[PDB]
Amino acid sequence: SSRCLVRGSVNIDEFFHLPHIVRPGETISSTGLTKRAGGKGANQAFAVARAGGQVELDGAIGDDGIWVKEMLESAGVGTDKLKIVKDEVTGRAVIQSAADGENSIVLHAGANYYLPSPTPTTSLATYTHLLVQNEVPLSSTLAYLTAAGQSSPPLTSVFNPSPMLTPAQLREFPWKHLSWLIVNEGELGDLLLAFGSSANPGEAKEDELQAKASAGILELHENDYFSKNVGIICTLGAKGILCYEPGKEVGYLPAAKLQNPVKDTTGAGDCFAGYFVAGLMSGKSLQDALKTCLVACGICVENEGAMESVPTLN
Amino acid sequence: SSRCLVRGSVNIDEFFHLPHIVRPGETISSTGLTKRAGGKGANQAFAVARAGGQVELDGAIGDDGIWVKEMLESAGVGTDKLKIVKDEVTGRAVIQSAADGENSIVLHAGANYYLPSPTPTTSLATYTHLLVQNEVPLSSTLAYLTAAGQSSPPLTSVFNPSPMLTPAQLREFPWKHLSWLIVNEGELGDLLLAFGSSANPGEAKEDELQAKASAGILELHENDYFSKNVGIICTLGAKGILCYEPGKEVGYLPAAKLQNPVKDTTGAGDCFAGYFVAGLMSGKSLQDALKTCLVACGICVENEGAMESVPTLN
Repeated sequence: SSRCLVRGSVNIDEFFHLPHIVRPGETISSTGLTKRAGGKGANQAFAVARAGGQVELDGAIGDDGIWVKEMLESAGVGTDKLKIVKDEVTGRAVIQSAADGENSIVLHAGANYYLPSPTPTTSLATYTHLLVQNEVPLSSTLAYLTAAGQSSPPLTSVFNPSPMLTPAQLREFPWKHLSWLIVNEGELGDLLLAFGSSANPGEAKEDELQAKASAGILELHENDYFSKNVGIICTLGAKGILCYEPGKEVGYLPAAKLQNPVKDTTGAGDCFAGYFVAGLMSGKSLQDALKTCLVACGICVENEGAMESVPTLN
Repeated sequence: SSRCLVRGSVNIDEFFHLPHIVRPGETISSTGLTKRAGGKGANQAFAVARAGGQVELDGAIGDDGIWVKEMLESAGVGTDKLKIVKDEVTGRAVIQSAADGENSIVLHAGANYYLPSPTPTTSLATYTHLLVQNEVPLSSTLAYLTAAGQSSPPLTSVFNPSPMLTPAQLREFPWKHLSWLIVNEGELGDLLLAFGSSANPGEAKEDELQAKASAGILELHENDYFSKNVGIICTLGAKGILCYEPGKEVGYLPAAKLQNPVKDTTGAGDCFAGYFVAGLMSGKSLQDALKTCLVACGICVENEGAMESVPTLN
């Protein structure tokens, strides 16, 4: 019976609405501020739960984040391992929401980088799936992924390298333990660049992107810094997604058609990741799990919050 | 050219002098309090330096520990990676120093469990030797040991499991990356017990200890939870030390004869570990490196501080 452990972050997201991203030396007034529950770990756990999967979140908040813990619990996310740290604050994402631009995010780790003393036993015994990102200490992500890959049988592990790791960290990462890598085209280019390639699908034109990202996936598969055992999902925004299982054809799925104006894509990638993991856990075929993801995160981009806009299974 | 990285702890040791270790429910008055620089990482780094080895310490203190950082620097220990953490306290060891008993230690991790955000690249490029213990987050110790074992060529890594790991952590530890394990007879028994053995050299009589600990080393070598590539040093207190290289004879060395009354053995094991690593780095034969260790830590047990009593190379 499938059960997912999310080892990852919880953030209080602060959306500062701005005419443009602030430039060096500039002082600019936000037109509004919106606070929402967020964080790579909480967003993705919330999406697993909304998609119908059994999921637990392992991480830490401060006293000021208990309302996020309560939201997670009301969605069905298990929180026994979501520690409340005295004299610490919940991690924060300071998000500049530009009127006419990509958003920009500044993270403050806070409790997301707390590790309790002494270091306790963490068992993966009840879990079939692991979801990890990069908003907690990398050594902790590495430890959980290694434990997942060395279990008998190995867990299905899914990694989203956000925020991006340093090139040396990417080159030393234990890819052999990882079942699935989830990236967007810019993160795909970051890996290829760290691995000595000159390919960078993050720079392709929107018309060339499917082609360049597909070749980049196949190149990454063969790269000696990577591992041939890793499946790859590369999101291409509104231009769809690419899916690759080791040794197979790169598959392409177009994004679902929108039914309401695109509002905010924060956590739309997180929505996709949690729905993808829930699709892996459901016994669905990969093609069915991906089609459901596309409908879900399309709904998600129509609404405002990273956690609040994650749809239920429909 | 040999260079050691110590990834480990810094403690302010508080020695409370007491007639006996306080028992549950009891209130007892200490007769005196002595504060000294300590911690497994700092003690062992200090000993590497006093023994003549190039050594760097990677870890963290609070503002209140800068005087320990300055002591380390005056001994030649590199401290570029010894972070000073705002609004954090240096880790503490609360030591009950009993008149007629073994001492008892309560650790407070403090800055020893701090990890900076974002997680930076840590290169082992300049190092030939790694020394680790267990007073920092285990995931961090695991990460450094794994990086050491996967380097080209692998570093010589030396591990002292203090405080002891949980049995599950011991069974999952990446022993294959470890060059040397340093334990006392009770820690040897902890591993054997966690690995399903009924051997426990920690319970042997003082006359049977050499025999039982020797058999315990050979048993540990063959145990499927361990690794056949790990050399073992087992200290037996005043009864000497045992040394084992994979596939070879267990060697026994008696402790040096004392020239001043035994005062305090806190960090005497840490002294031994740093002198052993300095002996590995010096190009000395193993038998010569061990003989020097025995003279050094014998001097060390004659004086009061974990760091202060580490002798110079003589």
